[PDB]
Amino acid sequence: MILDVDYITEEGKPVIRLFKKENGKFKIEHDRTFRPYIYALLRDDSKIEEVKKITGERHGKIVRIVDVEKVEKKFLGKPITVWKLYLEHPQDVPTLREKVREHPAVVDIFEYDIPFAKRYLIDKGLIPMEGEEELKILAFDIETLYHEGEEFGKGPIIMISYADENEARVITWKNIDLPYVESVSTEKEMIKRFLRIIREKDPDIIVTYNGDSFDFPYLAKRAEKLGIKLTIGRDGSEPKMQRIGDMTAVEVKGRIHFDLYHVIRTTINLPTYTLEAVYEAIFGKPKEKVYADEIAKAWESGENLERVAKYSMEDAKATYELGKEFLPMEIQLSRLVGQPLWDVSRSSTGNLVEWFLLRKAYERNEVAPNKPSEEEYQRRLRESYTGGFVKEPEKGLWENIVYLDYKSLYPSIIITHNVSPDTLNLEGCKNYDIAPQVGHKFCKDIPGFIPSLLGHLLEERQKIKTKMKETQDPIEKILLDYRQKAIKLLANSFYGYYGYAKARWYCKECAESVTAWGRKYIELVWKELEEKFGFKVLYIDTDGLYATIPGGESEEIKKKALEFVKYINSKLPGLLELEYEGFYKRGFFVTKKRYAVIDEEGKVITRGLESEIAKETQARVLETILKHGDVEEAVRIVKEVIQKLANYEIPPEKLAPHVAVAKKLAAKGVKIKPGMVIGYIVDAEYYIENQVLPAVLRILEGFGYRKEDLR
Ligand SMILES: [Mn+2]
Ligand SMILES: [Mn+2]
Repeated sequence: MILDVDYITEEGKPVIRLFKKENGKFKIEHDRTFRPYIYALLRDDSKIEEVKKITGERHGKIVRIVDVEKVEKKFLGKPITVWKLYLEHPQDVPTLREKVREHPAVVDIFEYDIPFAKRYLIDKGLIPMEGEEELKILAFDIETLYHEGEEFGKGPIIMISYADENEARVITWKNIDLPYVESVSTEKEMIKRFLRIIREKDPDIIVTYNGDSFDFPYLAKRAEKLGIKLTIGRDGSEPKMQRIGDMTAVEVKGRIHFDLYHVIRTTINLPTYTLEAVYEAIFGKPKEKVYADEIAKAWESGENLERVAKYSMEDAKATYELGKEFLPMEIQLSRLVGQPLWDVSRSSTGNLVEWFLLRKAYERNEVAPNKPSEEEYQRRLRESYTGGFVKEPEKGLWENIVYLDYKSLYPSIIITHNVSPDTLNLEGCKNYDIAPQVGHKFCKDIPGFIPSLLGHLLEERQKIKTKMKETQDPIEKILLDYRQKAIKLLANSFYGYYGYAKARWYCKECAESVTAWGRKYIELVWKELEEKFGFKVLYIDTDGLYATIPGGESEEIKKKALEFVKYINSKLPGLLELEYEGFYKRGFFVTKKRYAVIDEEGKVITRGLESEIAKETQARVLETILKHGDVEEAVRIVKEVIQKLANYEIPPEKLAPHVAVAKKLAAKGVKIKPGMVIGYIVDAEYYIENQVLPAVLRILEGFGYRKEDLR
């Protein structure tokens, strides 16, 4: 197996190193028969002897242009010949190139900014995390004392916890009568246990949580000070900070520092991403947090520290557990992409796709277009591309509603009309379809670079969804489940790619035509659904829509629906396809992205809607409409409220303005600052107006009523 790749310089020369993991062995391969490079497009290959002499001048030394044999590739489909001008060090590159696009004989230069080790795995076809070796996973978190003010690292490290598959400890330097804490004389020794531990344990992957930004550099700052090498890599070297997106990461030699944070912050969209926030969302249970309740430590070394311990063993076990979960996704994106996980982990899906293409461009012998200049890229931030539908809803309480899904509408549009910058209004094609409203024309005589790739992603995703339904090893099954969810994440992000400012394969027209092609099928389904099948369409949304037959009998609407889906697929082109998503006993659609519904089994989904006078009231409202089908009873419920408020009869309990009550807490040494737990309590025109009404008032526009009377 592979884990990583980087290069060292052994004097004026670059060397690739491979961290392989191999049958309980761990090691290093250095390869030195590999060299840096770029392409030059040329005026007349004849110059070749003129455009080699190009000198540089780096480090107080002379860069030059080593060996330069001629090659034949393809660009956007078109065969085209060019000059592979090789080099010596990948740093000879940033110093050579400008001299070259600035030479009269050269038209363009290409692939001039690919990091070396990345260029290495792609050109040699190597894929990281490939095997099926048992990686050793270890997670850890640390706990501090946020001093009176803010330096970062004046607060000692109160605790150091860690976790894995056998246990989860906490290492600390105070006394705590717990079976899973380990006490050690000082904070110097705490750090040492930790080091000795990663030594006995020796993990291949170390999992943290915002350890990039916190756990790791806190540790460092707090040792460049206490006289202790953070001997954490496998070559017995310390964690090292590395540049990435503008923010700043930590690679750890021989092991893989995988920082949960950057990874979660993607799949499931989330209000906040506190560990607790995250830990809940994915397996339910709950946690505990908002601190500086470290009083247990500070003078006032009162117990309760027993509490705090519990919490560290927690920060970890949680961290470990999400890691085990969110990790296979990333192992897989790394695998599809052909790059390394400390890397893969830290890049937008936008980017994973780009490496997905640099790699599929080498494999099929196609020069990669260059990234955008600052200017071409300045434009792009120019907006408004164009995304499909959202038309307004047939208002009203409806019942026996049916929801119809498009099986991956965009990956499907792209594949079917061969939408691609490289098929785009290409000259003299003989076969071609035309983008609905904007006339862009995508040729059809030849697959299209992204279309064939996408088609192949979708085709391998079916071989996995299919093999699963067949498998009894539950190990193979979850693993396959992983392969698929990744291909899926990836296949689904090409749309946005086309729209990406920095995509090398930018093509806003490819993006407009999909969106637009998107509108035409929706409609069509919408027509057909209403005309040929007598349904009233209730509300369309970018991939699908809700429908029914007013007053219609319910296990008929289902069956007419079922029926209509097989009617339509036969009318839809290539691989466009609708599917039957769900049946909801009732629902109503206020407007654009506000609406609600409940299924045959009492569950309520609502997006766009949702104090405790409102909370309790907006919900009684909801029950009545959904569960008991009644609009009156609920106004009948806003009323018996707008009136217990102007009558004044409701527990002083459902109310829990800012700033304002660090107005009495000022006695308790309660030196509150914008980061201290506070679940604090706080008109008539209020409660009824700034409060109750707006929260029951959106739902209701939906039936026309209005604040007045309501009052
Ligand atoms: Mn790496
Ligand atoms: Mn923590």
